[PDB]
Parts: sequence; structure tokens; C-alpha cells
Amino acid sequence: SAPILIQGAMDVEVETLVAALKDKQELTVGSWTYWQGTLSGYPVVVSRTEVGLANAAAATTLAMERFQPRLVINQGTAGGHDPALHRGDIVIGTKSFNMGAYRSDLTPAEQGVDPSKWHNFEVTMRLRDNGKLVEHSSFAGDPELVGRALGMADRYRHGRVVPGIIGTADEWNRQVARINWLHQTYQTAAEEMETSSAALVAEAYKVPFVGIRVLSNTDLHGEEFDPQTAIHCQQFVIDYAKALINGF
Amino acid sequence: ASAPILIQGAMDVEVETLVAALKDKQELTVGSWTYWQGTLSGYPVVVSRTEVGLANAAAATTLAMERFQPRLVINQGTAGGHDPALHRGDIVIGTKSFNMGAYRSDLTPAEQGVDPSKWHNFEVTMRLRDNGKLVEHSSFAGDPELVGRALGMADRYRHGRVVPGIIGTADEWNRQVARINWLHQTYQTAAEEMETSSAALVAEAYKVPFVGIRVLSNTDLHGEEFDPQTAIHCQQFVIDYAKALINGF
Ligand SMILES: Nc1ncnc2[nH]cnc12
Ligand SMILES: Nc1ncnc2[nH]cnc12
Repeated sequence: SAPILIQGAMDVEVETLVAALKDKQELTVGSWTYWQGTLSGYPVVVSRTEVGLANAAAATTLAMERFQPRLVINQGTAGGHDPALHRGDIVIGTKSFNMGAYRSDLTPAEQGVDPSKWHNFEVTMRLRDNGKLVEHSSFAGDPELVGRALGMADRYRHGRVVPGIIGTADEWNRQVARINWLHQTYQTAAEEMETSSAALVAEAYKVPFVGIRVLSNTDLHGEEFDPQTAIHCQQFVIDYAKALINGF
Repeated sequence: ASAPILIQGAMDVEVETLVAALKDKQELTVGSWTYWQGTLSGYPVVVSRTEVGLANAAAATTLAMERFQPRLVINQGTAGGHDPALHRGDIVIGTKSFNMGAYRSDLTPAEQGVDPSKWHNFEVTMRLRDNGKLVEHSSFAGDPELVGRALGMADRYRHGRVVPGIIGTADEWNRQVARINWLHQTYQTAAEEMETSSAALVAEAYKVPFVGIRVLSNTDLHGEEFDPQTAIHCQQFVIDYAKALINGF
């Protein structure tokens, strides 16, 4: 009877999920609200995480302690990094990673600032397991959960559903050259602000995880933020969760 | 039962001195996060090894809130200097901490390249809700009485100055001196590290008094490389500080 945990950061990313729940009970602890109910008769907890890595990790940890979920779906909006993708396309996270983690080598003031020399700082994703250090350069989406979403692609009617790499950072990048550099360096499909942080906590608790993100925008094609994409993503995720539940 | 003081450090070298000071210990690990529960001066204290970076700090802090319901949080450890006035061994008491790594930029076309001086602090990363209502934060103030106590104890620290300052938290280790200088000039940072504002965010959400206490382990402004002994010195000061709080309980 362990629930599916479904996450979104902002109100617009969870209200459709919350409306789908039957026999809802609301719980707020600290800054974080949860709605506990059922989908297709099976326990589901919807979590509004608030925004960014710290909020995502807090909200995920709190859900682990309170609800002991059997799997986590983290979803919401993202900005395009891959020029092949457009607003409305959905990325299923084959992996996510902390794209905002940076270490740089020593340079004197005279040499100025060059972000192209910065390195991904992997210690930010390092964990312990039974007390022993375990390195991580990314967090893989549970590959069966990833495959299921890809297999359901034709059920989403507002864009393509594709596998891709989710770059998580406390960032909203609109310098197109920076987006291009991040894509060329890390092969990112899209950027957002929670996935790898929630994924880190799910790895620590050994709970299967998948990130599902709709492109709400992409500056690679002059496509500005469309809030309706967040609703469409939740509709797909409800369908996805119901399919999982049909198999439980 | 008395609510414990929670004391945090990210790495082994930042907690082993704290752990050795506790009496009647037990050690609890959940997920990736270890806690040592014991007493200092007969009062309950929990020492937390948070692991490194903002996500880990927030998870470790949240888990401690749920398991232990602490009465206050001291987040401590090492940091890299941003203020040229400061040297390795100096301790910064966090008048405020903030998410220095949070970046938002206005639209620029590819031909204009990349310009980090145009990346502005992205405050939504510190926004919270209080009883369901959105509350903006551009930083988290250290509890001002906790901050004041640490400053009042400055001359009990045997290995450097104790100064108030702004702690810049990011998933970063900056060694481009021009970048350090820019961050200092833009945000008035004393030092940079990787946990404080994230732990502070969680403490604010739970309305638990918080203070960040950081020793400079290094600063590229003075060619001072990392010295692990600073972490031990910081823990010694924090033990003295915690015992003073306990004397008042
Ligand atoms: N471009 C973008 N960057 C970061 N977070 C986002 N959420 C939606 N679009 C985003
Ligand atoms: N310069 C530095 N930057 C980030 N974290 C640190 N921890 C110790 N020194 C540091």
C-alpha cells in the first residue's frame, strides 16, 4: 500500500494532479504541502516542492520520512537545450545531474572570468550507502520507468515524448551562447531546477525515480513560456501513474 | 525530554571533533545521512554529517527536523575567503547566508557570447511558504541573538579573528580570482561554502533558530591553500559556543 509520490514545484505544476485525486487529505509541514489520496483506487501523494535544489531535496526527504513511497515521479516544466526540441515536447530523464555544480582552477585576477573552463563538481552528487562513500556523476532514471514513459509516447498529443538528459541547476539561462555551450558539453535536452536533487534523495533512500519534463519554453526557437504546457505534462503523468497502478 | 542542539558539518574532518566531545553516544544513519546523538554538559546534542552541497544539506537538515525536533541549529565547517581583509583561520559568523549559486539572466543572442556579470541572483530559489502563503527571501539572517553571542565570544577563539559576515552558499569551488572579486563586490560576501543557506532555508521553513559559523580554510586572495586543521579549530570554538548556550538553558 506504499504510495506513488508525484512532485511538482509550483502551483501550476500540481493543481491538475491534485484535482485528479480522490478522498484527498492535505498535510503541510514547514514550507511543504502534500495531498494524500487515491488514483484508480491506489494511494498517491502529490507534493508541491517549491523551487530549486534545496527545496526539492527538503520536500523529497520529508516525503520519504512521512509516506515511504514505492516510487517517485518528479515532473514539471523545463527550458530547451537541444535545438531539435520545441515547446510542448516532453523529455523523459534517462539521467539527471547537477548542472550547476562548478569547480574552477586557480587563475590570477588579470586573467578574468571564463566559465568555459569550469568543471562539473561531482562531489555535490556524492552520497554514502551504509556509511560508505559512493560517487555519482549523474542519477539514472529507473530504466524500466523511463521505458514505460517512452512506450506511452503516442498517448501524449501536444508534442513528442523523447529520452533525454535533464540538467538541474538553480538557474534560468537565457544567454543563448551559454545554453549552446551547456548542450555541447553535457548533451542536455533541457534545464530545470529540481530533478537531480529529488533524484539524489531517491537514490539515498533506494526508491525508484523518474523525471518527466515538458518544455515550457526554449530560447533556441524564440518560444516563450506557456503555462498550458504544465497542465499537459500533468495529464500525461496522470495517465502514466494510472498505467503503473493498473499493473500493481 | 529536552530538545537538542543540532550541530552540522559536511565532511568527516568537520565533525570528528564534535563527535569525540559527546558523551553517551549512539549513531543513527538513514539514507545517506549519519547522526550522533549524545550529550554536551549533560544536555542533548545531535551532531549531523550532512555530506556536501545544497541538496545534501537540505536533506540532512530536513531529516534532522523530522527525527529530532532540535531547538536550534548550528551549521559549521570550512569556507574559502571572499573578503581580502580575511585570512585562513579567521571565523565568520553568518549575519546572513544566501544562495550565491542562484543565477537568472536576461535574453541574449548567441553572437553576444556568455557574460556571467549579467547573471543575477535568482531569489525564487529561497522563496518559501508559510501556512500556505508565499514568503520571499533574498537571504536568511542568522538568528541575531545567536550571531551576537558568537561575536561576544570572539576572544575565546584562539586561532584567528571572529567577524560578522555574509556567507555565500553555492555548489561551487571558485578559484578564478576575478570571479571571487566580482562575487565579493556584488554580494559583500565574507566567504564561500556549499551548505549554509540550504540548511538555513530548511531551518526558516521549520521556524528553528539558526546560525552559520565558518572558518576560512583557504583563500586564493592571499595564496593560502586548504589547511584541514582549521576545521578542528572551528569545531573547538563551536563546542565552547554550544556549552555557553547550554549553561543558559
Ligand atoms: N528555461 C528554464 N530554466 C529553468 N527552469 C525552467 N522552468 C521552466 N523553464 C525553465
Ligand atoms: N573555497 C571554498 N569554496 C567552497 N567550499 C569550500 N570549503 C572550503 N573552502 C571552500
